[PDB]
Amino acid sequence: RQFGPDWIVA
Amino acid sequence: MIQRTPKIQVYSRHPAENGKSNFLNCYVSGFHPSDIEVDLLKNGERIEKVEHSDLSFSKDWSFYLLYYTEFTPTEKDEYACRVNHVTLSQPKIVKWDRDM
Amino acid sequence: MGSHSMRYFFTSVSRPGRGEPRFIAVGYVDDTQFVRFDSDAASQRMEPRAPWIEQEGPEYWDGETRKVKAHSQTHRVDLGTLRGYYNQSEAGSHTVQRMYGCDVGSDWRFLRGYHQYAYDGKDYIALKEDLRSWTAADMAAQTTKHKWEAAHVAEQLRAYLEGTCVEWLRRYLENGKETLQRTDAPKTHMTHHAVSDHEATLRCWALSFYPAEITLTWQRDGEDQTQDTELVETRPAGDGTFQKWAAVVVPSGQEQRYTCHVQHEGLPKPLTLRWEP
Ligand SMILES: [Ca+2]
Repeated sequence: RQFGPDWIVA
Repeated sequence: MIQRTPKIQVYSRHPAENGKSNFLNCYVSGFHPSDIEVDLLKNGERIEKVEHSDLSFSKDWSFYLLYYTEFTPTEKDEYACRVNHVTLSQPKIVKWDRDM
Repeated sequence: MGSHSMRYFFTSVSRPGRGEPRFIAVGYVDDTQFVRFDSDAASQRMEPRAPWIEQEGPEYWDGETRKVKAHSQTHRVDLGTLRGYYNQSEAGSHTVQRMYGCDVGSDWRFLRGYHQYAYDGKDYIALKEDLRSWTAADMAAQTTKHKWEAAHVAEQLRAYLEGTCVEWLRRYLENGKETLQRTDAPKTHMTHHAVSDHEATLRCWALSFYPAEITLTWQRDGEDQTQDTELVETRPAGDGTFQKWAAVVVPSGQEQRYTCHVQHEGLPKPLTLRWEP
């Protein structure tokens, strides 16, 4: 199970 | 940025015996960037049905892939793996040695 | 089989001549790949790669697809931002990589978590082992670090790595136990190769093992020998197992003094091979 869906930009 | 040239091994899945179906592998690893061309060769000629693994990478961020095809080794047929990458002037050919 | 890991590996490569980045994602339990996503494939879905993940229901596959697509758009933005941070031309192709996941110990409980990011194949930013602080390699990554601290990114990742990640790893281990909790000990043998009239090569082979971690060591008269030896990189057989070999050059006639020692999770005690035959 992946992390997410909120992937914060660099 | 850093370009790292591929390491190449060419080998069979199972111990090679003439007339017995097997898989020919070309394992390419330690490269960056990820774009790479790899063909498997039978008597110098490109094999069409070759598959490869999904791209992944190692602890040092370098990439690795396995390219492979079913094959039936014979006494006279020669196999090899041909690799091109941005770090190579000319494609690199590694012949299959059944004892390696 | 002792400690276990779940890891996800993401690679995004820009395509400055036309279109969006190539995005590839793969998921592993231990040394077994179980899911893939490739932006160039037709499905545009997270796809199964192991039989024991196929029993997951459509809500799982929809969620994993959503997550991996959103991850891909974040890397698309990142490739633009980092190009800016490094004052690079819009003409060249660049690569982002991310890896994250969790380990559980032999006690079956959380052991460690990780989340590491690279740009053009070098470290960029990485979560430290405390899962609370960041390692930024240079001033570009420092900028990201400040952004991520202000957005409490560590806190969110920590919750996942200590909770969800471990819980799902354990689920996969039990659902895939027939394979994931089976150790395949190496099938070993030695070969002998005359190199001249006066020396020979002994080659120790370890085949069809899992997991991939293994140690092959040569000894002469019971002492470790590294001179006159060669060891290939462990390599995939393509059926889920791994292979390796180690070789030593010896004076012809003296083969019996040399022993190969093989260490592997599937071997209760290490194996010792000697050329007698
Ligand atoms: Ca080239």
